[PDB]
Amino acid sequence: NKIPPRWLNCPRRGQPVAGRFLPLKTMLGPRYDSQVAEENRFHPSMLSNYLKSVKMGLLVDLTNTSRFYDRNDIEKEGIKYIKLQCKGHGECPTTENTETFIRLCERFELIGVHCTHGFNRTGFLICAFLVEKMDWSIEAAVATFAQARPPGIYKGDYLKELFRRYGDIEEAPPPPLLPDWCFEDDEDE
Amino acid sequence: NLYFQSMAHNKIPPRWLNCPRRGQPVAGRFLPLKTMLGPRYDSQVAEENRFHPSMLSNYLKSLKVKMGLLVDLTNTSRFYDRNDIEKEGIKYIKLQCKGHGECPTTENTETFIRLCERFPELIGVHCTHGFNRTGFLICAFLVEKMDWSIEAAVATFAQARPPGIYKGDYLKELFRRYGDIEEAPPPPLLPDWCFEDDED
Amino acid sequence: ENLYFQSNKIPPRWLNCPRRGQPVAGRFLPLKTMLGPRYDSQVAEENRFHPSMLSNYLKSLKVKMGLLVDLTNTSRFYDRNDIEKEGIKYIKLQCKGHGECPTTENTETFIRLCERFELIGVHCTHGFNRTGFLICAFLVEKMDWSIEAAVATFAQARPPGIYKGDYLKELFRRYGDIEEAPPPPLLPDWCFEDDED
Amino acid sequence: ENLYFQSNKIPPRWLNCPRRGQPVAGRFLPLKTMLGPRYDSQVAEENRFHPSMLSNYLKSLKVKMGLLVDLTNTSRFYDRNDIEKEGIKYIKLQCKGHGECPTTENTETFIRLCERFNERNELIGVHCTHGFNRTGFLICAFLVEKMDWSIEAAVATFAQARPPGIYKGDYLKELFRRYGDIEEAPPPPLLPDWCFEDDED
Repeated sequence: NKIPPRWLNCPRRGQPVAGRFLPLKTMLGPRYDSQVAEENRFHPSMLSNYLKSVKMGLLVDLTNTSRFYDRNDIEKEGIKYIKLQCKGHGECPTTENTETFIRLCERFELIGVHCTHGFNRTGFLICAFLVEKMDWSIEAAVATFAQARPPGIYKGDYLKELFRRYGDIEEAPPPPLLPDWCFEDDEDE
Repeated sequence: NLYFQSMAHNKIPPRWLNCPRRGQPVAGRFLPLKTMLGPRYDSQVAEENRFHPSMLSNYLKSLKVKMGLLVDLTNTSRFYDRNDIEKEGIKYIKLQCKGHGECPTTENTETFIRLCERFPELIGVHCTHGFNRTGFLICAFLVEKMDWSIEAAVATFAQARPPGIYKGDYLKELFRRYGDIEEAPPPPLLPDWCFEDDED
Repeated sequence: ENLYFQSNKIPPRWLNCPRRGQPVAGRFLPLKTMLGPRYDSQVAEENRFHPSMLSNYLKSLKVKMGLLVDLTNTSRFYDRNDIEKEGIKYIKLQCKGHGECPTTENTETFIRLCERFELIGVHCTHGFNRTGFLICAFLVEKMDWSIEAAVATFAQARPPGIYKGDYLKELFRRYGDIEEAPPPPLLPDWCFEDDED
Repeated sequence: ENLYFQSNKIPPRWLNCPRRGQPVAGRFLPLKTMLGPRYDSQVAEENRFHPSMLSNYLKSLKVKMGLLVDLTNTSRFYDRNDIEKEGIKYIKLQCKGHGECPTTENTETFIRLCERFNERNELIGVHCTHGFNRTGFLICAFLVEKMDWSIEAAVATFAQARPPGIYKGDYLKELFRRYGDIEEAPPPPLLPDWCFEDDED
């Protein structure tokens, strides 16, 4: 019924990551048009235009709702749409979640990945794939995501966890400087 | 007063349902609380989670103590009818602080201190959840007006309203202003209701 | 001191070399050398990269380039004034030749220049190897990046990034452990030449 | 036309390119293009490879070259008469350009040319600019089509005689596609050190 906080000025998509993953924020369908100015719209139809301008074989939806946009409008472009709901309560995606994600992508064309804004859960799962499936260093993975989708993963505990699993936890980068659209404030209307 | 206008796109705030209603009176002077929500939101709030203005004034009558003033630090009038506070003889004042996640400014703090130093009667203070902006302003007052140490003020708020201020930048800023920035505590352990998650 | 206006051939492997990478860490813009209008009879319009193209992109992004560092050993490709007239400081930094990685002196010189500065442009002839190397040295030395992050960031911004294997090894030799150096990527398709053509 | 006597740079990646391979199967001698004395001001004495140098080696072996196949697209590098005056038949075979593998036409042409140097005759010399890719490709096609070698044996034999052999991956792939199984094609070897160029020189 109502649009997510920090979404309106959140950039729509990142660059393709290592020619395999396209990170993006959630699409919002026409049913939200009254709540979103023309210059701030991000309909599924927009995604398919950019792709048409490489084929995205799969879109992975990491959000916990199906109220943002109609999945059919992704599938009617021949894009397999899969939901992958991760552990909640602010937790890092689990060992199960990553195994599910990695096995999912293994069947592959670009792979689209989105959570609400396209940074934290999206970056985490992409970085896990790059390390586990492609033998990247976690340093290259995190940095590559940050370049493709600035500022990249910015949730400190997520960065910490990725280096605990795949590197030395002591080496995790500090949370990056945040862009103007990205801020935490419980009183912001 | 937005409380009496369309509720169509009026959802209750995130993390509010299981957020504790009120802390203990801090130094017998300030009562921190989360925002009240009026009867208009009852269709979205289970009976056991409700916190109407009437609930606060009922608690005050139990304490056998008058609240002289309620300082509302939120940026909206949609949550409850301010008159439900004012009709009880409590002065109601909105104090809108700097946004974009910033610490209350030197202006904000001066405004708060001058408002309160006019008020034995309690002063209520709430933001959305009653921890970060509420705690910051109460701590600044305890230090600037009552000559407390910032260590004492921060710990007192945390005892009265656990976990206290938990926003790390807000803790660091209070120690920058009023102590030694190196002695600032790290953010505290968070209770189950209190978590950050964009997908929840 | 400016051979652009006196009397050659365009550099080899340049025509289909990509013009520019994405801004690296919001600080550096790597590119291949520009070629001025004098070379237009040797370059089809869809392959031209005049200095004006760079400044048209800089106006497009609504971002100012403060400095352009030119790592080539000639002034014949474009008029440096074409850069300087846009308010962009121009400096040539000639690194050690004959295949050598840029020296510590070269990198120290590069870092000194950049400290003054807004994007910083960096080009060699093609904008991959010496360009990549110096950008990566800065990121590690001045911004305390890991070399892994630096090398990978440049590869994402300007794929495949540094593709000389010994440049990659040397950077790891200087800024990490030489054993952790990633292997050289495949030679880019735009490097391809038919030896009988 | 003979551009050797007209107007001018030496080919890139040539100075340190090895002059000649070992004879392949006692039948083919792969080499880089010769450069005539016209180019001596651009080539240090220690790097010179005049036609006369090829002749001196052939005498050193006490063996005759019946035929030299030139796969380059120019006559400017050396005077073909410097070959012919020695009793060696000279033939230009220009293959498809634009990075393409020698075609089915090219290979047929090469095979028919060479099968006369068993039939009416000795080594057959073969050169492109550097003597690895087109040179190797055609030699290997001949070995397979005419001498019934496996493509594995042909490609390995060429790599042994003229290391690292054919080093362009598409050429290797295409030979396995025609004459074996494409999935058995070896990956490209390392780019030879003599190919190294500093782009800022």
